[PDB]
Amino acid sequence: MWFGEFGGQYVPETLVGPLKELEKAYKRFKDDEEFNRQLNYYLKTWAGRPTPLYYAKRLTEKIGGAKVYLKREDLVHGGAHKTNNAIGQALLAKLMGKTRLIAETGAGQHGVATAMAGALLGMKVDIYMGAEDVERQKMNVFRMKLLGANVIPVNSGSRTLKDAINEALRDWVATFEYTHYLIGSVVGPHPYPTIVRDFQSVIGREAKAQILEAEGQLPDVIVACVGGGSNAMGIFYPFVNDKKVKLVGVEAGGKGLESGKHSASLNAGQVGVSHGMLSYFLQDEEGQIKPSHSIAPGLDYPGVGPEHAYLKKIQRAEYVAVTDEEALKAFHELSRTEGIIPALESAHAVAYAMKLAKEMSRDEIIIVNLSGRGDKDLDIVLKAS
Amino acid sequence: MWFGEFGGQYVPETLVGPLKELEKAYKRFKDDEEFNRQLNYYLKTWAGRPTPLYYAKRLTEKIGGAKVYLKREDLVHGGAHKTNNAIGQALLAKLMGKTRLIAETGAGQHGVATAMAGALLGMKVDIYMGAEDVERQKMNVFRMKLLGANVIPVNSGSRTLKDAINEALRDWVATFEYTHYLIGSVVGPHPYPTIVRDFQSVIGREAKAQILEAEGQLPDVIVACVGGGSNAMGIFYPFVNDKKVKLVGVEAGGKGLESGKHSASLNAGQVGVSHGMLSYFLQDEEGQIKPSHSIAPGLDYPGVGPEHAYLKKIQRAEYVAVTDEEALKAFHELSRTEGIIPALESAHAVAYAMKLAKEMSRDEIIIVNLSGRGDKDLDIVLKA
Ligand SMILES: Cc1ncc(COP(=O)(O)O)c(/C=N/[C@@H](Cc2c[nH]c3ccccc23)C(=O)O)c1O
Ligand SMILES: N[C@@H](Cc1c[nH]c2ccccc12)C(=O)O
Ligand SMILES: N[C@@H](Cc1c[nH]c2ccccc12)C(=O)O
Ligand code: NA
Ligand code: NA
Repeated sequence: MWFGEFGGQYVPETLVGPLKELEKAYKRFKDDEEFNRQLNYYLKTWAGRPTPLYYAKRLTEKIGGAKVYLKREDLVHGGAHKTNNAIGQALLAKLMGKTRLIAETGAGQHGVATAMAGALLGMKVDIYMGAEDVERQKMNVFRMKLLGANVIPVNSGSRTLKDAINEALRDWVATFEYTHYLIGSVVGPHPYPTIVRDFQSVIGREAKAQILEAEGQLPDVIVACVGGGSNAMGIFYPFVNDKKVKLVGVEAGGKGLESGKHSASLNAGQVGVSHGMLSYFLQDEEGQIKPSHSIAPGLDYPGVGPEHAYLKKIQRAEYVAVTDEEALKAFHELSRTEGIIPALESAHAVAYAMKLAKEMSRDEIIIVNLSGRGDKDLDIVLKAS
Repeated sequence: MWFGEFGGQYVPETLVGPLKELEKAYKRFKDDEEFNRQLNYYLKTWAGRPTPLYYAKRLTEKIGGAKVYLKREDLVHGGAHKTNNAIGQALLAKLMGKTRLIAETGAGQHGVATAMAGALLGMKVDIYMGAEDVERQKMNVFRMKLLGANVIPVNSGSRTLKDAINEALRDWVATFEYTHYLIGSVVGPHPYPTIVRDFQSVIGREAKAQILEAEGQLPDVIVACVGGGSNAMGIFYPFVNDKKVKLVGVEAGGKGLESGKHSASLNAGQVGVSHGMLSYFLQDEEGQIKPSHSIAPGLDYPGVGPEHAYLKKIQRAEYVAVTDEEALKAFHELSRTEGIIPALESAHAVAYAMKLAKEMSRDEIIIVNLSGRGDKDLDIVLKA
C-alpha cells in the first residue's frame, strides 16, 4: 500500500471495489507459476527478452571516464520498456475476465504497447492521449490505429499526460466491470505502483546477471530517466539491497527549473495528493497541480511514482534533472557515436550519464537504462534541430 | 563465383582488382575465430541476436490450417535483417583497413543499417540513393543524417535503386583504396552474393535450432519475401540440404503480373546481365533493364540475386508473387491479430503464408521470415 508515507489509495468510493479485486487478483497471480509461464513465454518469443547489455566503447573512450553500459530496452517489441508492463497487466486483465483495456499515453509507447498486448489477447483497446501528444508523437498514433486501437484525443487542460490520466480515470469509474485500466507507469492508487514495478523488475534482473557476466562485478552507478518512474524502478529494484550500487534517477529539466516549464517533481515539487497517490507533484501558489513540460513527451507529467519519493526520502537513490537542450545533444551524440537513435526520454539518462562518467574513474562502471528507441521523436528532433 | 550458370563478375577492368582484394580478405576472415568472435559480439550485444521464433497462434487458428511461425527479424536493432549484413561487411572493411563505407539504398533501410554500422565502428558513411527515392523516403534519409551519414542523390538514369548502384559502383572504382562498397542484398559481382548470404545465414541457423526446440522437427515450408533476396537466402541457406523442407520466395506482384507494374524478376523477368551479375531481370528487347514497382519499397528492384536464379532453376525453391493489395491486407491482419506491425516487404511473405496455410494441415509447420517492422511504412499504408 505504502512506501514510507507515500503511495496509498486515495480514490472515490466507486473505485475501491475494482482496486480491491485487482489487489486480490494480483496477490493470487504474481507468484503463480502458470501465470508467469505465460508471461515469460510472451516476453521471450513475442517481446524478444532478454534484451542485451551493450558496452558503449566509442562513447566511453570519447568521454574518457567510467565504462558506460546501455541496457537495451530500445530493442523490446514496440520500441520501449513499456511492453514488459503492458503484457503483464493485459494477461492479468484477461484472467480477471476483462474484455477491454484503457490506458493513458504521452510518448505513445505505452499506448502502442497496450494496443499490441490488446491485439495479441483479443481485447478491445481505447487509448486516452493529450491533443499536444497526438501531434508531436504522430508515428505512435498511427501504430495504435493500425493495431486496431481507438485513440481518444484529450483537449482539456494542458492537452498532455495528466489530462489523459484524468479522462482515463473518468472512463474507468464508469466501465470497470469489463474494462481494465492499464496504467503505464509506477503511479496511481495501490496496487499500480507495485504491479508496474514488479513487471518492470525483469530489466534489472537481466542487467544484474549481464553485468556480472561482462565485468565480474556490480555497477558503481545505475542511471535511468524518470517520468512516472517505471523504467527506473524496473532497473533499480533488484539492486536496492546491494550497498555498492548508487541509483540515479534523471527527471525532465525542461526549459530550466526556474522557467516554470519542467517535470522535475522530486527535485522542485511538493508532497501532495493526486491521481490516487501521495507523492511529489509540481504545484502552483494556491497548492493546486500545475502543468509540466518536457521535450520528451514520456517525461511530461507533474507527478512521480511514490516509490521514488520514498527512495529520495531514505536517500537510497539520488534524483537529478537534465534540460531539453542537454537531452537533444545526447540524442544526437548517441546516434552518431554508437549508431543507436534513443528515445528523447532515454536521452535524458544518457545526458546525465555522460556528465557523471566524465567525473569518474576508468575502472568504474555505469549502467544506463536505454528505455526506448527514437523513431517516434524524429519530427520533434527535425523541428528542434 | 557461380551458382549454376548465374552470378559471375560482369564489371569493367577497373573493378577486377578491388574484387580480388575483397575476395582474398573474405577467404582469410570468414572462418577466422577472432573475426567471428567480434562479429558475434556485435550481433549479440548491439544488434540483439538471437531474435525469437514466434508462434502466431491467433493468426494460425483464424486461418485454420498449418501452424504459422514468425522468425522475428523485425526485432533486430534498426528494425530489419539488413543489420546482420551491415555489421559483417563494415567489420570486414575495418579489418581490411578501409576508413569509409558507401552503400546503395532505395527503401532507405540498408542506408540506415549501413549508417548505424559505420557509426558503431567509427567510419565515414556516404549513402547513394536515387533522386526519386530520396523524395519518397524522407524519414529514412533523416535517420541516416542523424547517424552521421551523408546522403547523395543520384540523378543518372531513372533516378532510383538501379542508378544508385551504378553511382555507388562509379564511386568505388575511384575510392576502393580507402572505401568499402557495402552492398545491401545478395546481388552484384562476386563475392557479394556469397558474402551477404553468409552474413544473413545466421537467421536460418537460429530458426532451425528454434523450430527444433519448439516443435521437435524441421518446418514443412519456409516463406520469405524476395527483393534482391538476402533475407530469403539467410533463412533458406541452412535448410537447402534438408530436402523435405519446402522453400518459397515471394516477389512483389505489384499491381498484378499482367499490369507490367511489379518486381517479380524470377516469375516474369528474363535472364540478363546487370550490376555485375548474371541473373533474372525485368528487361526490354535490347537487354536494357525495365522499371520495376512495388508498394513495398524494399522489393522495388527489377533484378534478383543469382543464388535464387539457381535455386529456381534446379527447382530447390518455388517462387511466387503477391500483389500490393494482398500485402496491404496481410499488413493490417498481422497488426490486428498478433500485435506485430510488419514491414510491407515482410507482409508479402505473410500474405502468401496465409494462402498456403489454409491448404495445409494443422500438424504442418510454416516459418515466415518476418524480415522487418512496419514503422518505416506508416505513411505509405496511411496514404493507401
Ligand atoms: C521510451 C520511454 N522512456 C521513458 C519513459 C518514462 O516513463 P517511466 O518513467 O514510467 O519509465 C517513457 C514513458 N512513456 C509513457 C508516458 C507515460 C504513460 N503513463 C504515464 C504515467 C505517468 C507518467 C508518464 C506516463 C508513454 O505514454 O508512452 C518512454 O516511452
Ligand atoms: N485529486 C484527484 C481527484 C479525482 C477526481 N476523479 C478521480 C478519479 C480517480 C482518482 C482520483 C480522482 C485527481 O487527481 O484528480
Ligand atoms: N531497396 C532496399 C533493399 C535493397 C538494398 N540494396 C538492394 C539491392 C538489390 C535489391 C534490393 C536492395 C533498401 O535500400 O533498403
Ligand atoms: Na514528473
Ligand atoms: Na526483383
